[PDB]
Amino acid sequence: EPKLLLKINLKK
Amino acid sequence: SVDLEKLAFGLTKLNEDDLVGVVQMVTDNKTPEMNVTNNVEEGEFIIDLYSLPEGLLKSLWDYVKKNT
Repeated sequence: EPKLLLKINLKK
Repeated sequence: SVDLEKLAFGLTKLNEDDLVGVVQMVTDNKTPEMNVTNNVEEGEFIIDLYSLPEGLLKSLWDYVKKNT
């Protein structure tokens, strides 16, 4: 069972 | 009903500011049950669209369509 996880890296 | 995989793909088509706006909308509406990871130290978010309510998913989808 596939799930797309959305990882978002912000400016630090 | 939002197609979650098309939503996830479409979210990567946003520019940096609009994707930050997605992060803003999600963190402003999030509850522990929607399983949003926000590593505050590392400035990173992991969104599990499969744990979001349908109204928020619809808002995200319309947001993607409006900004692409």
